[PDB]
Amino acid sequence: DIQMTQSPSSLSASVGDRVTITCRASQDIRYYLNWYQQKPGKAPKLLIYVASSLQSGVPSRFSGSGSGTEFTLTVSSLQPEDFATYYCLQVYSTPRTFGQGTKVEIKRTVAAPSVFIFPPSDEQLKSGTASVVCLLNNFYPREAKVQWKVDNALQSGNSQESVTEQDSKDSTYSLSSTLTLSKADYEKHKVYACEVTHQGLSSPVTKSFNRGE
Amino acid sequence: EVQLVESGGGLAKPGGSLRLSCAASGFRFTFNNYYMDWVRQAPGQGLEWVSRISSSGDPTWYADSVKGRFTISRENAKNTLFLQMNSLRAEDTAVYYCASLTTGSDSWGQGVLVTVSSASTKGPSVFPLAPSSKSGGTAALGCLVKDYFPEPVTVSWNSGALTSGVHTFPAVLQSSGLYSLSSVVTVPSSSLGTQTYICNVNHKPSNTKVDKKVEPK
Repeated sequence: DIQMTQSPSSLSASVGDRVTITCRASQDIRYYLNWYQQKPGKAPKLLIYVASSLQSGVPSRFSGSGSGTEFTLTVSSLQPEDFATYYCLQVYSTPRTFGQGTKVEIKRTVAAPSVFIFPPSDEQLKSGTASVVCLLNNFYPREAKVQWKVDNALQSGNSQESVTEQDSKDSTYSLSSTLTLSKADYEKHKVYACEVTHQGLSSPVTKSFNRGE
Repeated sequence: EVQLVESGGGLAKPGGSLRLSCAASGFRFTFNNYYMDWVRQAPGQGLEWVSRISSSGDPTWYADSVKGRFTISRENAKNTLFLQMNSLRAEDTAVYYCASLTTGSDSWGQGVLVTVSSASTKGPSVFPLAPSSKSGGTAALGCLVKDYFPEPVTVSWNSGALTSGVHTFPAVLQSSGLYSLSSVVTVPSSSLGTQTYICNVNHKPSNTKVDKKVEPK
């Protein structure tokens, strides 16, 4: 087993910036090492093989370097579409060993989210479950605290989130928070709110609705 | 470009078996000249090599992870690669890539999801997220695609006509053991007139399709 040490595990850099990722192997693998880009939801796609050869069609932004036990992948000028996890792979012997990946995020100026709120639908209630959706839209950075409050008591353990990928043209995220109850308990309270804290907001923005109005 | 299209596999109870297939096309020389591989990726994690096969069919390499239970094969007459997966186990839950790793002919299939679980298939309920104070100069509306198993579902809006402003969220696993996601689109406020917004949910594992018109509040 040829062990592979990829570094950094994760990084944030700006559009236009030089990024440089490093792989290290525990044996001399000569020049048999490849680098892959993996976009969100997609299969890995070859960027560089035998250490320094560019796959036909890959931007020239990407270069490959080194040999023996030390290899470096460089992105000359990072572009918004370069959000990916990058992975080296040793191609010298089996078993095949990959590095553990480098997550790369593009960094851009702060953009406060827009908070939308969506009450449960009649059809869903007709069925005895109530689900409230909170939607923060186009923000950066990724970090956001989103809290649910029903009748102003804070909720804990009855909701969950999902974040999308960094958008590949304007480098922002959107997030959904979904609090979920039974008709039973939904009917006991009037006001539902989500409360959002984010660096682009000088103050927590709460968006709410009173039940059925 | 080598092109690799996977088939199989789906949902399977622990102890059971599935088979993956993969069709290959596009190699400069003929299929039988190329060693071939499966790689996998579990939810949350990175890539893990699974198995390799030589040109003829012999020899074969396996990861300790799967030795004993999985078997790789090949039918050169048909440009097809297989992975018989026996004795399935929770840990085996991953997306499986057919991969061509021969230098100068690198290609990965799109992947096919395998879920090892005792939960059974279940079609989603699709409730609308109604445009409302989902609003300024802009309106947001969506679909709550809720309680289904296994992954995936696909969501389209007005049958692919409307891709502008659409964000389909990654699925989350609920404490019930079932999944849920939302899909949403921001559209011009004033257009909610007037303009119909139907989302299309599709769950191949339940052989389900729902289409649903979202509408104002």
